[PDB]
Amino acid sequence: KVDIAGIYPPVTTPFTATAEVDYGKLEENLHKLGTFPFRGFVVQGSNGEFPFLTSSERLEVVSRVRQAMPKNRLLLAGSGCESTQATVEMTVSMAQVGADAAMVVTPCYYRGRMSSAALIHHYTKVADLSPIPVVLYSVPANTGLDLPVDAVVTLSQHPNIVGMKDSGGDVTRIGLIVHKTRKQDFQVLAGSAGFLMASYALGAVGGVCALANVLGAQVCQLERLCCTGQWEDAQKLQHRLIEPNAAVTRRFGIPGLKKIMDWFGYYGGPCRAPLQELSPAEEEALRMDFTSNGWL
Amino acid sequence: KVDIAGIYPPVTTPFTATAEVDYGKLEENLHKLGTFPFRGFVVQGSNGEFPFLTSSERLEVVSRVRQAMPKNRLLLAGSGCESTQATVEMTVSMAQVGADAAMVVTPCYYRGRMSSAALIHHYTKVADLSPIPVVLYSVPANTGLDLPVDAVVTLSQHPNIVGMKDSGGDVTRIGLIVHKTRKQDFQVLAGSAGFLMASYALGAVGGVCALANVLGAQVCQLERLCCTGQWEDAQKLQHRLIEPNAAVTRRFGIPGLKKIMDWFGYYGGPCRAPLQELSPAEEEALRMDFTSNGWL
Amino acid sequence: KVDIAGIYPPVTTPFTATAEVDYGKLEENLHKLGTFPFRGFVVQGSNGEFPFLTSSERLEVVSRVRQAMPKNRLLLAGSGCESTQATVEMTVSMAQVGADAAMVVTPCYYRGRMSSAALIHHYTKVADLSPIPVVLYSVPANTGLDLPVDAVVTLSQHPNIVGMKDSGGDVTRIGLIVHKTRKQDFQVLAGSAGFLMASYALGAVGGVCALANVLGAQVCQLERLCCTGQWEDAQKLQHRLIEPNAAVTRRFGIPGLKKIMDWFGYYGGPCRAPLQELSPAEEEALRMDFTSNGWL
Amino acid sequence: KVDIAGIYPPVTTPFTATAEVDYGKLEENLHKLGTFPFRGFVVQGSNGEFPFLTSSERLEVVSRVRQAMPKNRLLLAGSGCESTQATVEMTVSMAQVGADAAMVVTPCYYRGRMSSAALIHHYTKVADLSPIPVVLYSVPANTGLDLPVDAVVTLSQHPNIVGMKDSGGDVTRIGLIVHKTRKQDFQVLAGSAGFLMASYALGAVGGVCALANVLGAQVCQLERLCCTGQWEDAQKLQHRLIEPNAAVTRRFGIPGLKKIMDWFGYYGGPCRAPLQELSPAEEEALRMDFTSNGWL
Ligand SMILES: [K+]
Ligand SMILES: [K+]
Ligand SMILES: [K+]
Ligand SMILES: [K+]
Repeated sequence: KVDIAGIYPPVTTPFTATAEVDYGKLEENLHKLGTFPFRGFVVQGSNGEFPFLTSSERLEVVSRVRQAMPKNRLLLAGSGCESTQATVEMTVSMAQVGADAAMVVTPCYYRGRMSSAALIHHYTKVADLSPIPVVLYSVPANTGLDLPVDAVVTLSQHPNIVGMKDSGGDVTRIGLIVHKTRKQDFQVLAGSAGFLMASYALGAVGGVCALANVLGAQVCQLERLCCTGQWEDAQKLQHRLIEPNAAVTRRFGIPGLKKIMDWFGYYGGPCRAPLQELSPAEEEALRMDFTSNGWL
Repeated sequence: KVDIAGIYPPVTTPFTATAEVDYGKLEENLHKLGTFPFRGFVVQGSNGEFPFLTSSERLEVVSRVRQAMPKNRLLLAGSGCESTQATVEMTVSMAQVGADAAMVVTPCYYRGRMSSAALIHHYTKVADLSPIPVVLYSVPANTGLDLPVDAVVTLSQHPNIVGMKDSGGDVTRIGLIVHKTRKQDFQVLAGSAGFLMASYALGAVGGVCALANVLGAQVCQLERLCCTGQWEDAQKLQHRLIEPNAAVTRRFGIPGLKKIMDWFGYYGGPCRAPLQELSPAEEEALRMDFTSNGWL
Repeated sequence: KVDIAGIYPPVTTPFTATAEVDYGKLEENLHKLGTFPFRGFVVQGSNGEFPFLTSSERLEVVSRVRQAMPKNRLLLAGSGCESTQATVEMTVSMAQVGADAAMVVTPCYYRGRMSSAALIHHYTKVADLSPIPVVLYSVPANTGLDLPVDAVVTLSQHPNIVGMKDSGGDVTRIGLIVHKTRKQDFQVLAGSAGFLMASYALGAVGGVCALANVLGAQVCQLERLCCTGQWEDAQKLQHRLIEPNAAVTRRFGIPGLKKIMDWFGYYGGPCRAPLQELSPAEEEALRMDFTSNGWL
Repeated sequence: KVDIAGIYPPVTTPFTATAEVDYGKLEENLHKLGTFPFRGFVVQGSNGEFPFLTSSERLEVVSRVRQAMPKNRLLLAGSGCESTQATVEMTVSMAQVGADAAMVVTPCYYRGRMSSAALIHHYTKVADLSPIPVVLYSVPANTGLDLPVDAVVTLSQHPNIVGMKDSGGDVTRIGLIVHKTRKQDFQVLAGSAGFLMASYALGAVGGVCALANVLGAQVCQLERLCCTGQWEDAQKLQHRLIEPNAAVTRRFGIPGLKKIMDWFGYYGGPCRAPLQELSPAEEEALRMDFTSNGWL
């Protein structure tokens, strides 16, 4: 199956002044981001505001991104839904419009009953029925749960489950996942630029990083430094990405990411309600996280 | 606007052996539950597996429940979605098929950015555009977040926001909400039978209780004892509902609730994947929580 | 053994300008607090800054309080240490200087290994070797842990373990503890004034309340209203104590409590380092919590 | 001031069958551990059961360890107490019996009031008054709190605060601390062997690792591989230390560590109550974590 190693920005969904998906701005942004040596794009991931899109919007976004992308760049499409059957259908439909692989977030509304066995069954079914490879996706900042290690190890054995994006930032956990799945075809990607160097050191083979929407060359440079054994230079660059990374993830989220996109000359624009614009104090804090690290 | 005081079971969604909504079993269960002096039914709440239904299923369930209900029983319909615009549309559509009021869960996927201001704006918009009264719904066991008190107080002032269901079980918080909204038309309902007596003592005026799907007469009796000042008898009954309540909520959730429904002669049946059947050990623990408190 | 029902303030330790224990101010405060119909005093509890005192100070504080107290008021002395053997020795020494009962906080530094069995063994040993009755004390805001219900139930069977102070504010948990220990001589006290009415409703028989250091008559009035079935008046008073209670506990802690003591004419004075004075903003917020509820 | 870079085991306190400190077994263990190229010993750290020792035992343990140690090995002594004044006195007394530096755990009982300012003031005072260099110590598994980054950065400026041991395992946080204190004389040590390689990659210069009590050569080898740029071999070794490290820290704690010490031929022996022996199931799980990684 495919090779998912490398760097991807999880791309945003631009909206118009009336909250419609702005496909013109989407295409413009993607053409700009195309200049960086990314493996591809993560589309309708958390940073894409997928919970705020209709079924049909979610599908058409994947379809349009496929058209604005080179054939040899990998389209990793967010197809995860709460129900297993809905996830199957979304995964099939996204494959049909050209997704190379399906990145499937853990169901999480019923967190108390999302046991290892439940999650194993969910992902096994999706992987069984998906015409494209499946990538597991654990993101406790949004879901309140880690996909358990025992479940990851079991799932890594499935022929159609090719890797995972872990956004939790626990490199002891990530190291253990790499180690325990070493006999399988199973590639681990970091879910943020803040712990990317450490992830590479522990055996992860790339990153899906919101920060790459604005510092794409720097995140790719970090990958290069890690892959060529330049760990001292990698350290220095990694250090300077920590605060800007926190700014567009844990601190200010997608509103922070879109604001910084605006300031860098991309179309950031509005989020969909209930997400709101940053307060002036938040804007200033966001600015400082970039300026004090030499990026703005 | 309506008076929402009283007891409601948040009704389940029965499914067939092929995971389709079983409307026959739904109607049969509702006719049975109709015998208890509930204020009404909460439909497509958390216990209804609403995240696992399609838009259309969610709507048709509300429509069918309205048909199987007396006109003077209150249909409180779960219309909450992640996006504000989707919530508006679902709320309008549910009103159109006969919902008396809309119970609107807090958006929660982007928990880090669900500030008081964001949630205020979300609920204000929905309440502005809803043709039926809005009931706030805070359930941190599923969402990972409490609707903040300051937001509740602000929202209580809206003419079209008539109350709240709090499932968090913090009676200091609930007491404070009652106290701070005392000048408004704003009725608080407990979200579980485990803290119902204490909620009444603090000024809540009812409960939406999963446990009422199986111990409806007992939950209604508890209401009666609290409303008539029989606090000593209320205490004894409340004590005996704690473990059975924990069993069908925090311990074993909807799978536990549906299993106990089966054992009591209702149609419990299967959950939709990814929810799974109880393990034999879990079944036994569930059984013990009911038997040791004299209910089975 | 004794009857521990009723209200107690957990008294502070006054310090001089040079951080020495101010026994003169201690005696003056206690004589003032003696006017309220408390069951007694909780001495060297969390609000007494016991972790900041030497062994000898902790003992001499209990000794001096005993001298400044009526013989028929109950001295409940905080004797809990991390180690079981140290707890035994402190409990014996405090008994020797006149403590009526020992209130024993859960060891908590090694929280990951403080299992039910470990805590059962700890309290069983202390109760075995203590010449005075033992009161369990669970306070997760300071310890990060709840004494587990199964451990409480087992321990309630010990002839020398006569009750518990629970500060966690979970009235479902407290209701369950009352219910499961109903066959034992085991009295439950709430650990704060914020959930006192609900605690009484669920079968607790009193409260150890930091707030009683400044609103002693009001907390005692609340007890009276609960014990005489005046639940409607109890509700109104309970509502008005919630914010002032939060102010001197979860919001501003002992520095908040001592500041309000100053403002009410008691000696509040300084805490021992590392505790610090309130910032001006914190002072103002503290003031507002009291003034907006009609107490200042 | 000293150079604290390198590996240290935080040594245990052996106890006799009657719970007395077994200084004979302590000396025997230390002589054995002396064979590894550690920088020194961490004495009366968390793994030493310091909360369970008397003042005098804590002091005499440091004194005896100093006697059983080479003059050129660094004695890093745990002198942290809840109160600032007690910490000062313990730090001075430990210096007097030969400690090279004082490792000072964050006060944590009053966690809600342990603000950055409070912790800054606490450590500034201790560092002002200590005749030996101070090492900050953050260990949220035991304290429930992280020493905040802003406080660490401020404190790193003090001439007598020479570094920190962080046990929290968050390499984004550790990377940020290294980066923000880069202009100061301030050395960061990892607090466990599970994230040691990643810590080195991010700019930490050593580790205080419970695991080094039993796999001292392996932890030192890991240091060597990181310091010589052998990251591929470092990865493989780091992977194999993760589960054994979890076993003697987060899973089974000091009882697990002492049991494995027994099995490796050291004196592990009993913990002080309330710590208990492992259950047979826990013993078996501990065994498996070592055997499945090739260490036993
Ligand atoms: K695979
Ligand atoms: K209203
Ligand atoms: K007893
Ligand atoms: K320094």
